[PDB]
Amino acid sequence: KQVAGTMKLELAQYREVAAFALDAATQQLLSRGVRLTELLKQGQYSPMAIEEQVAVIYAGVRGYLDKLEPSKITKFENAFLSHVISQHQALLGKIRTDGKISEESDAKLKEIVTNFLAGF
Amino acid sequence: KQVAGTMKLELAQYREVAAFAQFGSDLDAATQQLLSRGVRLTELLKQGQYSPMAIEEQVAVIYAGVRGYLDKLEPSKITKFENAFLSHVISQHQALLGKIRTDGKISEESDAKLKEIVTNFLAGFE
Amino acid sequence: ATLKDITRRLKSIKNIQKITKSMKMVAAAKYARAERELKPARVYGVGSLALYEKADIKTPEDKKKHLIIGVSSDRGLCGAIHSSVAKQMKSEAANLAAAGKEVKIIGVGDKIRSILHRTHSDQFLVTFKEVGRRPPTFGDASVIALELLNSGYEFDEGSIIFNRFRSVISYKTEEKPIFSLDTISSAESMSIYDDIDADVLRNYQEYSLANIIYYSLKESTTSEQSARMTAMDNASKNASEMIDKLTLTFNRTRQAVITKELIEIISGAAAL
Amino acid sequence: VRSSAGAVRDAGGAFGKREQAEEERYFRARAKEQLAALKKHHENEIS
Amino acid sequence: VAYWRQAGLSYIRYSQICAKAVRDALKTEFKANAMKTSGSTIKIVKV
Amino acid sequence: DPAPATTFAHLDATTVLSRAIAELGIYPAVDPLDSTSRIMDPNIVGSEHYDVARGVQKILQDYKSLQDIIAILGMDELSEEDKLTVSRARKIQRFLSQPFQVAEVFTGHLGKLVPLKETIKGFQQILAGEYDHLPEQAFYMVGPIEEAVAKADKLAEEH
Amino acid sequence: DPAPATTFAHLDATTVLSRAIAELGIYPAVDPLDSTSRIMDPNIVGSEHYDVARGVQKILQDYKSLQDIIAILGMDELSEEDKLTVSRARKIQRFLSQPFQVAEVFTGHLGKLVPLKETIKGFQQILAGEYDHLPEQAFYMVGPIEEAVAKADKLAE
Amino acid sequence: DPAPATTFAHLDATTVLSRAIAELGIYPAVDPLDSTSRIMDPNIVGSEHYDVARGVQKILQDYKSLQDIIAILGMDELSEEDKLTVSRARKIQRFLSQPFQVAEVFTGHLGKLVPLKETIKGFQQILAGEYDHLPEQAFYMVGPIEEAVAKADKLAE
Amino acid sequence: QMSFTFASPTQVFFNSANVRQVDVPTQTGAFGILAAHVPTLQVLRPGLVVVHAEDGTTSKYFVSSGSVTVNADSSVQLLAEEAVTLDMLDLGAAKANLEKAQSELLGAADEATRAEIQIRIEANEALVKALE
Repeated sequence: KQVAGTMKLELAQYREVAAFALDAATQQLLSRGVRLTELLKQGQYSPMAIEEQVAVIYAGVRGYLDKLEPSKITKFENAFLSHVISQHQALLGKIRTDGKISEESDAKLKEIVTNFLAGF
Repeated sequence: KQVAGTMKLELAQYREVAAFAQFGSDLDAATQQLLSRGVRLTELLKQGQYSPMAIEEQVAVIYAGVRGYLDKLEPSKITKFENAFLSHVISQHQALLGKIRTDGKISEESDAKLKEIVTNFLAGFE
Repeated sequence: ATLKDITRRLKSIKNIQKITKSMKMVAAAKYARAERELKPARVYGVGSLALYEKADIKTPEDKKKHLIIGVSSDRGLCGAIHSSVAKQMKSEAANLAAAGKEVKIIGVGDKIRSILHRTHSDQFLVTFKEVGRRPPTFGDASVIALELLNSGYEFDEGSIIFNRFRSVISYKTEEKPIFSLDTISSAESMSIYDDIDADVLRNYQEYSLANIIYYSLKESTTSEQSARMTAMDNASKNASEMIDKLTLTFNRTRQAVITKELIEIISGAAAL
Repeated sequence: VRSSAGAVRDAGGAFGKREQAEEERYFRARAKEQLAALKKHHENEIS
Repeated sequence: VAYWRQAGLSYIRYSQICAKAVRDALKTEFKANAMKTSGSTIKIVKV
Repeated sequence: DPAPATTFAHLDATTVLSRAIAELGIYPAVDPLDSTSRIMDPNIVGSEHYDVARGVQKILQDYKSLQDIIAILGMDELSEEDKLTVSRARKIQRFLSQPFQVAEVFTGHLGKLVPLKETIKGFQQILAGEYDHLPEQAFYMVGPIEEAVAKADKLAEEH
Repeated sequence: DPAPATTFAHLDATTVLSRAIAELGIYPAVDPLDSTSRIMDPNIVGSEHYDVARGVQKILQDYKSLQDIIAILGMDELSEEDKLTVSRARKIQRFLSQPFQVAEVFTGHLGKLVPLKETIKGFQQILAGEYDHLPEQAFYMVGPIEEAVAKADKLAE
Repeated sequence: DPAPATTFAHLDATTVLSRAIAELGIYPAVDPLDSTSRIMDPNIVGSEHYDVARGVQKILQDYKSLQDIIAILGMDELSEEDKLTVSRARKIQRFLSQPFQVAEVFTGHLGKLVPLKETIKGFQQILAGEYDHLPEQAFYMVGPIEEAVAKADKLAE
Repeated sequence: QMSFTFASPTQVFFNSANVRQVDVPTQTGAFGILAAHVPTLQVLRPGLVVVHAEDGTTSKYFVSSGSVTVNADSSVQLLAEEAVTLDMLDLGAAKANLEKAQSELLGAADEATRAEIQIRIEANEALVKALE
């Protein structure tokens, strides 16, 4: 609920100014919209746990992926999970059990994403 | 008949160049005049509700409209002119209206009287 | 599609055709005015160029600093005007930088800037917009020349690319060399001209720069308006063909819908 | 069969979305400019 | 070297000033036509 | 359709909610040009209310007429007066949106009840030009006009 | 229609032949966007085959989206990325055309078979932009892509 | 629609009165170009009649095309082999109008029943250019061509 | 013989004409051009041009600025920036402008501003002198 709300607003704004393709503000708006769009894609018969979806969508919507190219986003997505699914099982268990991104959980998520982005 | 023939002709001319209305400027003088006259005439044909008009009133208003005596007024003001002007003739000049009504036509003397009335009222409106 | 899809599409295309006809008429009026104004400007600019073709000047072969100016406009819908101008501009810039030069670019009109903002994005000395809304004057050329001289990129050679207006249907892209006083002074031909210090000559160079900019502006606006008229004519013609096809489809669909509803009623009536 | 005003955006084809975006980008820019001016006026009128 | 060139100006500005000084002293009717075919409308975008 | 078409004749007031306006996010999606009322006469509501309503409807219809041109030219090529019509029309389009007390779950905002005089004042001012400097988004989902001013102030401060 | 619409649910692979495409001269007139298949799965065809097929479909869909504007406003009111998309999409449309042996009598051409690897490689090359200097009519009715290159060279003469 | 689609199968000709021509004061307001006939065939109406009709149709189409140029680029833009066609087409339009015997209370003239040979000769002469020196209004609402000559004499003298 | 060409940006007076004498005011002191004047290229100054037609007929146009090029083959290109015949000008207006410019002169925010202002004085003085 916390994360998808901001994602919904960002895609709603993006869809208005999408039919074309200047200024920094709207250029970054389009960038964020496209990043989220390529984030939402998925494969077949590989549903993701809700906490993993939250992690991916959080990384995408907190302006982290805005540096990456869009054609590469899928890579990140996949890779990111295969990292978090092994090293940071504890954080995902925390998010599932407590069912919210607490302040400490948010700070962790922040440091994990910041570290992973540079190392990739 | 006399006034409506000209009104209908001018409106027909205006309907085939109404597309340019948004542009308007950056076009010849003839189409400028057509647009102006058409807008004035359409603002003339506007009417209230449950406020019909006797034929003499209608002919007076359309006669004022179609002879250019409103080409100076701004369109937003026409619906006011039409109003105030009408009251004027309906109060000060009843003999001319009665002449037009009973006679049924606009005699040359009545045409001159309408010319003078329209010019005198328009000569001081604001 | 269904009948409502076809109806909405047909209405939209009819509106588009109306708008393109009106835009053709406006463009034609502006073209007539711009051609009328172009005659005197044609003679004036040709006279201002007179000198450089009367006393032939060969640009120095030991300098690297060059300027490319590209006259166009802000308005679109004018066909291959901005495209041709920017294409030749990048051709010249590539040739110069391959021969070893330090090229800059001045863009009179957004569309040139936009076409060249992906490549050559850093060579923009300065770009001007607000072109095309009203016919260009000598004020605009003076402003462009003034903001060129003030921006202290003392160039060693120049070129201006504009769309010379040939006929109502055709235009050509030109390149007119612009020289700096460093070249005019160091020319044997200029030895003859009398009372030619390096200050009157500098003022003359500034004025000739303004003159060539003005000439290019007038030619470019004339050709742009002609091209917009032609483009709007073609767009209206295409909208008319599409309207004909869609009207045929709409009639077929309307008849089919009538028949379908009627057959449904008949089947229900006979199935009691 | 006729045509009516505001039909290009009723179809919702390609011209409809193109027009919607052409409008939205322009008014986003103008909103940004007006917001900057509003902030400047705020600061200049604080005193 | 004119005085204005000692101030670092350029002959284009000199011509602008002289044009203003000559176009402001026309018969009142001529000023309406003189407003046309004069006066820039161009903008400059800082790069 | 025969059912709604027939139902139209049995009602005094109608408020034709429109999907083309709900897609834009204007909620309630009441179509201002396809809605009518019987009492909507100058002798029942008043001349100020009637004139404000008719001005709003006229400006929206003019906006619809302009949208066809903007699809070919672009906003950059409109007469500096037409851009004013478009700006007023968009401000009025947004200002008709309102947050309900029952739609808290969706929008998350808070419900507002706007007294009639405040609505008339808001639209009369928006038409008169007393707000042609505030951005459009300031008017989106707010009660009276002063709330739009406050929202614009907040937008500018966090600019 | 009820008959084809009902048949669609009884098939693994479809191949919607289209009259619009056949009027352009493309043959077989297969509509690349209506045609589908159950085995178009990266776990069955591969990752190069799947990626190439999806890239071709994406570019063709972008071209279809542009077509309505291209038809009226003309191909001049297009950004450079859009012009590149139009050119690539037309090259791909022509390249999907092939000369069958059973049509040797119709047209006098020579029938061609195109092994799967050659098809995938040719479309990879067209997609990457390796052949943006060729004329689009160099792909019209050819076997593998190298035949398209030979055709372009002959066109140069 | 099935009604006109079925009636048009039987028609052996067509006349198209147009509001756009009664405006010009031409009467009968028969659209010269939209009117059609099955027997407009050199084997039926004769080679001379067919050639005159085809020439008149071609010149009227030429004038229709030129009218766009006049409306846009202005009358000056014409050549001298096009201003001549404009003049000839205007004269032909005037000559195609006629005064009816049943409309003498609408035109003030006296109705004419022009035989066929008179019509063919009149239009042959106008097309040939034999009457390029006359004024256009000398052809308006007259019977045979000789009436146009007499009208020119009466209005010029 | 001369190939005169006197053309404002907006309107053109003489095109490839053949005149007799042309008295023009340039930055380096006014002077006159005849059939075979030595080639020059000067920059005009706010003055007036007197053209003597192929005979003894003379016409005066007030020029605000421009450039005069005298080429080897007796072709004169005299391009002004605002050449208006004298009859189109006003007298007292020039004096009013001159006096207002002088008044602003003392308000010299800096050197360049004064240069601008008393360029305006220069032009107005030329105007009054032409009309006086």
